[PDB]
Amino acid sequence: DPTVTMMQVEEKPDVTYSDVGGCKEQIEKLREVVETPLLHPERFVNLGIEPPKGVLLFGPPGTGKTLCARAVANRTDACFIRVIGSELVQKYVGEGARMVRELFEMARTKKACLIFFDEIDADNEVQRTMLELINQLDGFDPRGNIKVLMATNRPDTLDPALMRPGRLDRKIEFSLPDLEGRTHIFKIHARSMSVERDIRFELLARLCPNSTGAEIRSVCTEAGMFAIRARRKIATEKDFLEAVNKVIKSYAKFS
Amino acid sequence: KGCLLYGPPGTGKTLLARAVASQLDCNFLKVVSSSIVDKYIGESARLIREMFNYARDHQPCIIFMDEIDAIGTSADREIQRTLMELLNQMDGFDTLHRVKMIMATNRPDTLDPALLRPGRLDRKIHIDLPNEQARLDILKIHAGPITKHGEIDYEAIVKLSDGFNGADLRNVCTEAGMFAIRADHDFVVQEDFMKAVRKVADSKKLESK
Amino acid sequence: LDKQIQELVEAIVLPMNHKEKFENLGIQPPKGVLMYGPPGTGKTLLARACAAQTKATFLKLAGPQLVQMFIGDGAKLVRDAFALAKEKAPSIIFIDELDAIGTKRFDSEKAGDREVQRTMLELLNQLDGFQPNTQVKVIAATNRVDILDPALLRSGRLDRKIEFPMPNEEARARIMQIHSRKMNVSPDVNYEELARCTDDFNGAQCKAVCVEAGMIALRRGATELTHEDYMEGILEVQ
Repeated sequence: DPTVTMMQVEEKPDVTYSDVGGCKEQIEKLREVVETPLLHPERFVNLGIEPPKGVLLFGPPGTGKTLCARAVANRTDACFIRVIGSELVQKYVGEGARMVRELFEMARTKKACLIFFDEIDADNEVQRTMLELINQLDGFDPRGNIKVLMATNRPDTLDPALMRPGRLDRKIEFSLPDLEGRTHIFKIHARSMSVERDIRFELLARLCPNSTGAEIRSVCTEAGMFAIRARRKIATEKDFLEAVNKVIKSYAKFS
Repeated sequence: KGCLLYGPPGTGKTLLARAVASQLDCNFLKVVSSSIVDKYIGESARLIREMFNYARDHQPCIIFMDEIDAIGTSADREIQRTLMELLNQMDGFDTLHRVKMIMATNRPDTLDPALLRPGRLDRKIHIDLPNEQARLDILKIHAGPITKHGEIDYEAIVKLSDGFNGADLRNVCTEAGMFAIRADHDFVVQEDFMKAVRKVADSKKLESK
Repeated sequence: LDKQIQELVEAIVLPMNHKEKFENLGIQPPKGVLMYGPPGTGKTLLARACAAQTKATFLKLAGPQLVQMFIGDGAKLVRDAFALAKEKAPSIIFIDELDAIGTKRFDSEKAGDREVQRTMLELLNQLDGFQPNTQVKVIAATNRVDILDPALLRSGRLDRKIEFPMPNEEARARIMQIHSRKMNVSPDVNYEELARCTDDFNGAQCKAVCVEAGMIALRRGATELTHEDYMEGILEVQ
């Protein structure tokens, strides 16, 4: 069993829905396709032709690796199978077909398990993987109703100009940073090491305007590295405030 | 080694190459006008010596060039190159008794004046009348297996469908048979026959671009 | 599935079953059919939806399938389709977007569409040059009549050029009653306003309109699709 097989199975429920903020319309448009079709299968079959297939998530990174985490946490306790994009473009090409067929075979073993491809943004060696990848995802052999969603940073548009008008639709954006949306990501970062609740979350959220999810992730990451660096017991902004304004301003200069 | 059969009025000489080829061909070697794209730097010489070298190695070789009007700045320099290779193909010590080709076009203004020079297109005959007697002959000797009504006139169907070919008239009569087989009857009224001549022949006249 | 079954089913059954009439009358059946016209009909998803209704063998063949990064593979896929189709059991092949590759430029220095005309006109070479075409035929269709290939005038080639105009209320009602002939249709859909608002919308985009109508029908409370939900989906996608 290769490492991709043992790591491909997703466990340890990550970030949950509590980060609902800012781009609420599109996160609902992509939530009602991963949650509702599997939770309510009878009124979607009796409702008409077929339930929604999926959406597309391109554009700016913003709060990436948090919305797919939300889709993993909000699962119905039947964990699905996700695929990273780094496994597609690797040395010794040709095994991509055996991989994309063995994960569909594992989906058959897991009663039509959902398949997700993360970071698709990673020349016949690529043409066989994208043309055969369309011949497998858009093909009715494994299943045509499990899951189709490409959450990534770059679309890498090779043939979407004519392969977009079909089973895939709902061209939308990923997310966008707002002033009042970051307090929810801080509220889910409260689930980390015990932080003194006397420090208001809005006080820390209003001093970093136009901060994407990755920038505040670097706030609660570099603040943790410089917090364990300070050799203290509890985390208080009066100590790593230089790490906060330094990590939002020194990174806000170029990003 | 080469002949030119162009008609200033009308088009459809490729269907004439399909008439001679559908009458007696016996040698299958086709070259299409879409093989001289030359999107690369340009090396048509080795393609001419290679393909025509295979024409030297292969006894069955009868070519039919069609749709040369759209392929006729450096747009003409490649035509002078491939044409100088033609002169290299029927002006050197080549087996002229084994090669045979026919060029076709669609318009009388794009007749490639460079190709109009002798040595390249030796035999050139302008077709102002599409051989009404050979058309009537083709209808008489191609109207055997098709069963129609007793009252039939050949000169009327010849006169109503002209300008393209006599084998195209054969396609009009066999088209009327293709509608009579849709009307599940051997002999029928000539009204539907005139609908196939007028609608099908005039549809050819409309979409004959 | 409904407004085109005689030309399809007859045109695929007659060259194998009506051979007795072919020998008794000496008449060959038509081979090529062209489902052209302005968009809005959905020839791709509806023609493919009818290929499964033919109950015969089917083989997929799209645009980016024949076009490969290397050269010489076009003839390999043509003779391969003649191996499975011409050699194996009779299959159905439906290609689309033939007008985009039928461009005939005057400057012959940079055009890939003319190499697609080398593979395509090589198929026409293997259809006009090969008289025994009684076996598996070739079916093509175009979404526009801007650049039509003049060399498609033959019985083996695309002869039965069936014109399909803009999907008017009658035509949109036909293809939309084919697309909605089995699902739960409430007895209140006049199809007038929603069939009028379907402008510049292909059958795939109209199927997406049907999906968007199939989206809010859970929060509307009614388990059956209503009249205003179609135009709600139209004004929802555009």
